[PDB]
Amino acid sequence: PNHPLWYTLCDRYGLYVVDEANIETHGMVPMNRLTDDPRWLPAMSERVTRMVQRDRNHPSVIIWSLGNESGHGANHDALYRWIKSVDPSRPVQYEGGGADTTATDIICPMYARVDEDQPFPAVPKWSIKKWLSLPGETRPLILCEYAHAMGNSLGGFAKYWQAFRQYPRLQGGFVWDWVDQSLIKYDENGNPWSAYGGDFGDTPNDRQFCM
Amino acid sequence: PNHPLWYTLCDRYGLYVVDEANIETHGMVPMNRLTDDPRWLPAMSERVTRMVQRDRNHPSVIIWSLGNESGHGANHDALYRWIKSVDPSRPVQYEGGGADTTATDIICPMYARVDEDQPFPAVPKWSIKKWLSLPGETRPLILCEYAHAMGNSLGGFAKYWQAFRQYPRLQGGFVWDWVDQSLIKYDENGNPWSAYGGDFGDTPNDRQFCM
Ligand code: NA
Ligand code: NA
Ligand code: NA
Ligand code: NA
Repeated sequence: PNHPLWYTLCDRYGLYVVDEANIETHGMVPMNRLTDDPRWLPAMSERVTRMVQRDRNHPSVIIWSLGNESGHGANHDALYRWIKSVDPSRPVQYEGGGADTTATDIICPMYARVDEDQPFPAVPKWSIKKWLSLPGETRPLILCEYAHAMGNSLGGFAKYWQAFRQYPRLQGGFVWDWVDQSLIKYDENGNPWSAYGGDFGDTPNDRQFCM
Repeated sequence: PNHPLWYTLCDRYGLYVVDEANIETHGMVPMNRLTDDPRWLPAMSERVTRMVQRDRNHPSVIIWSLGNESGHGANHDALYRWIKSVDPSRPVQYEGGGADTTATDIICPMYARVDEDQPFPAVPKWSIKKWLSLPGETRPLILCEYAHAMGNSLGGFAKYWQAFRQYPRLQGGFVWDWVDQSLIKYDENGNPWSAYGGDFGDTPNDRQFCM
């Protein structure tokens, strides 16, 4: 959840918002170790419920998200249902555990390609065009992350947009991402420079992957 | 319906068969003028019912077809239901009137392209990958005719097969067609040559479009 003013500005300027619970457990092995554990249900529930109680009157919020990269666990299913129960006015999405689980109203993969399948075990990233028409699948598809804009990038961006316009159920996506997470440091002359991972003696670190 | 020996041979050698009613009214304007007319229902029903009564014990016959190029009329809907009622063992298909009407269990277009839409009014030929995922659509797609093999042709055949293999619900199709409809004529010396439309004094005629 963002600083409270963000939503007011999105209401007044006009931007659709996905409001997202502060739950990410990416570093667990496997990813759902905590989110499938009922002992962590209370902590997770507060991060979802208190978000909804705070932000439910903002028109700019159109979709609730259960968080990010925390696999898929039974706690997600419980909290998916909690939101559906308390606020039927908004769809609920969540990408973890393969992007099309029972905890999401929207097929919302990250970096699924336009034409190319990536058949990873358990959590494949199907071509988005193919994903829509998998046996029994009916949901809309909106990428929670796509077109990774790291440095000299966005090659193939036009390919996504051509597909979005051709396929009714391909309803777009959210580019990753808006702004480089660089921080300002100062050299011996006092001149500013843009710093990334490692530049603060932080270790281990993932270098420029924050930009 | 074919010569009776054909089904026996397909049973024994092993070929899946679509058994098709002798109903085509292509030249009508519009194409469904007779097939939407209750006065033509009796003549139409016999072409369907007597086919079913004849061929229903052949294992090779796996799909019934209501005919070809006769638009979509209420008579198709009635006859579709008649088959479903008398023989639940086989799907019923029919391409007329847009290839995805209420008279077909299978989306069965002719000459729908792999990637390229052909948005004709009333009867569009969607990209086959797109067609599958149109809002609410769930059926399998098998082209009743594709890859028109007229003369020096079958360009882009590999594109179909790549798509058939990638998409579960794209289940193939039937090439148009097997054999040139050329006829033998003899020159002054009695030497045989291959004849087509118009070569018999027949007029009007459509020339080589039979090959
Ligand atoms: Na779209
Ligand atoms: Na990053
Ligand atoms: Na297939
Ligand atoms: Na022809």
